[PDB]
Amino acid sequence: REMLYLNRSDIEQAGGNHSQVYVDALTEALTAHAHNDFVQPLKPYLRQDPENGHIADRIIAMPSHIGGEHAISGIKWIGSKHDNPSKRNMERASGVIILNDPETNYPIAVMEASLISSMRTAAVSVIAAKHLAKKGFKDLTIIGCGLIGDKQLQSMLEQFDHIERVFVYDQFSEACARFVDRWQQQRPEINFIATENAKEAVSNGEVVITCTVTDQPYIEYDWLQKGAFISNISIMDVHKEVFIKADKVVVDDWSQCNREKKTINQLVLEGKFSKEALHAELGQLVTGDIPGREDDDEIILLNPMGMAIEDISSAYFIYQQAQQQNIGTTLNLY
Amino acid sequence: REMLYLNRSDIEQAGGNHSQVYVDALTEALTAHAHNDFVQPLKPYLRQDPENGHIADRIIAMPSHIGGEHAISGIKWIGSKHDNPSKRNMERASGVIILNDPETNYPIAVMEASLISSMRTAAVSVIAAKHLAKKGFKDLTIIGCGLIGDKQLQSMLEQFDHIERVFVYDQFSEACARFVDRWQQQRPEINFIATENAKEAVSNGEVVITCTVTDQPYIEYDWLQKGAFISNISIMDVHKEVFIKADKVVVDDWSQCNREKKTINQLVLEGKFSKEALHAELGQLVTGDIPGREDDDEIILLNPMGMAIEDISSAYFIYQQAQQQNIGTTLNLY
Ligand SMILES: NC(=O)c1ccc[n+]([C@@H]2O[C@H](COP(=O)([O-])OP(=O)(O)OC[C@H]3O[C@@H](n4cnc5c(N)ncnc54)[C@H](O)[C@@H]3O)[C@@H](O)[C@H]2O)c1
Ligand SMILES: NC(=O)c1ccc[n+]([C@@H]2O[C@H](COP(=O)([O-])OP(=O)(O)OC[C@H]3O[C@@H](n4cnc5c(N)ncnc54)[C@H](O)[C@@H]3O)[C@@H](O)[C@H]2O)c1
Repeated sequence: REMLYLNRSDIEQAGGNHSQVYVDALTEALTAHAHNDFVQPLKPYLRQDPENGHIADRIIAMPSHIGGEHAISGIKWIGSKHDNPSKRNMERASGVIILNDPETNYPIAVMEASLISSMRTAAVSVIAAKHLAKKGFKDLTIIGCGLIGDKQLQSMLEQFDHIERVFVYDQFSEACARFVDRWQQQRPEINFIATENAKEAVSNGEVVITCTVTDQPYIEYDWLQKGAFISNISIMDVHKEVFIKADKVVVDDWSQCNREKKTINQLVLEGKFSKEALHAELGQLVTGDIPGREDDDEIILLNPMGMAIEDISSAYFIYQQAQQQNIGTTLNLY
Repeated sequence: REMLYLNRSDIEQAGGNHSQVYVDALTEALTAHAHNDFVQPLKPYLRQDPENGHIADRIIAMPSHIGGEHAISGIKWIGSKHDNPSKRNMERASGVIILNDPETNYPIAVMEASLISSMRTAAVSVIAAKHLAKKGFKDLTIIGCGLIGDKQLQSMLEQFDHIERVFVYDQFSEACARFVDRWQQQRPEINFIATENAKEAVSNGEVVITCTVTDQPYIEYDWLQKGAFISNISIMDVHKEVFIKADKVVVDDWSQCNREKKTINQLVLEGKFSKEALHAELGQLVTGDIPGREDDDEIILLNPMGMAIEDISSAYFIYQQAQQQNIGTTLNLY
């Protein structure tokens, strides 16, 4: 019995370094989600300090099974220390994805997780923007210049050739400076603007993507242009009023969002939100059960907690491409 | 950044093939358990058929962190298909353990899981028997001749040189036959008896270990000799009356046992059991907070759901031994 090991370099070589593989994988997984052909138990958070602990110091286990023609199971096991970049010069998040053959349940692949996690999260923004952003939008905003922001930006630019300007803000000015400098050279024909505050960045974006590590909301509803689509990838950035005031609120998975201690659950627990109030789950937009944007004045909020089936589908596509190209290291289980 | 990969062969070479490493690792982990120096979120079960599914068709995620001098985090991700041995000639269970450095949360080891899982489960029986079995017990019973039974038997014989006879039963006669034949040659001075039914095996054991895959209890209280210690490793074998009638009931972890849909929770939900009724958690016996066996007429039941800290502590000890011996395959994460 063997397993394929794919490090981040191997993942890049097998196509994991381009958005399209993730967009393809997620369109499939989200269709399976809409058709309920998956299983996704709740994610446990392992924290060393469940009391007295930074919200981004954790390891999350994210198991899932996707059914269908090419059923697959697996887990993403993804750790985080808020401190890693500033104190250790290391990426915040790290970890592994294990894929399992659903016939036998045996593990068949062990793969590095963080590039795939970041790219599938960027693909979530792409697919949602296809349904929820103004068609042909020109102005993109990125808040937070870490690995998630970098990939969000890369993928949007790969997937939307009409983007003209990119407003970028980070609380840490130097991170923003270097981020825009790097990108300005990567893409000379797009105009990147390092902004002075978040309000300037948010106010000027037709699509706004949050990519920070914060536990306190700063994005106000009146910052948002009519017609804006906000992909709230880092979840906590957005004031509650935005959930209430947006014309349409979309999540990836309601049961995961309407979960004890979370923003949506809190509005629900008060009498300020419900499932009736929710516009769609993302998969329902992909499959066409529910329409997306219907006019260009609508302000639309996506609040995606992240779903294990996204990681597992992404990793499975990449595993397959790697096997096709004989990329990776064959390990024996026994 | 690197991780050590240890396949089952590497684990054996690093000492993982002898009970003592597991006994040492678990004595440590169970002391940390008694002192509450750990974190162990509830295990999710991923099942393809949560409705219409065999109870042993699943993959379980088992994360934990152990504190102390050599704090460690990790996860056991362990799959099962009941069908694997009979239909595919494959071991029922399989999987991987990932170890994580708690300073950065980065993964540092990827290890095969099933030998370690089976051995740490055998160590649970050893440690409990040290506290709960009649001193110098001569007659051991094993029900179920798969990998768990094999390791339970190996470890008991390694750890208790006074065992004279071993009664063995399996529902599948041929499995029992070959099991005792193999062992009789491995240990010519011990007497192995293949029994005709479970009652004969259970009735004749001073320590009884359950190692089957069943969802229906068959072990009756009146089968048990006064003085017996039952290590109910496969959980479902034991009739409810035994929980009620045993002089002392011990679990590994109450919060895990007193969990919705489980035997103990059910007796609790009725008014037939409580935490007051429970004799000890295993760690409390190890640390001496609560006495073990106090006389030789007591009938004692251990009901251990299995704890992630056992796997993680075991894997960590083995990882360390392997590094000391330069065993295993160095992988690059990136
Ligand atoms: N929704 C999802 O499925 C999903 C998936 C993966 C990651 N995430 C989230 O993405 C976020 C970004 O992760 P990352 O790995 O890039 O982190 P990172 O540490 O690499 O970068 C975070 C960046 O945000 C900046 N920042 C922090 N607080 C800020 C604030 N209040 N305003 C402006 N800038 C701020 C930091 O200076 C840093 O440059 C994390 O919160 C992570 O949990 C969400
Ligand atoms: N408590 C714990 O922490 C823990 C840890 C690991 C495994 N387990 C449990 O150990 C059990 C044994 O696992 P395994 O990997 O050896 O399985 P396996 O399939 O290798 O073997 C099970 C054996 O039991 C026999 N059997 C099945 N039903 C029986 C019955 N009703 N009476 C008598 N014999 C019967 C089978 O013929 C087979 O030989 C599993 O139920 C597993 O969930 C418990």
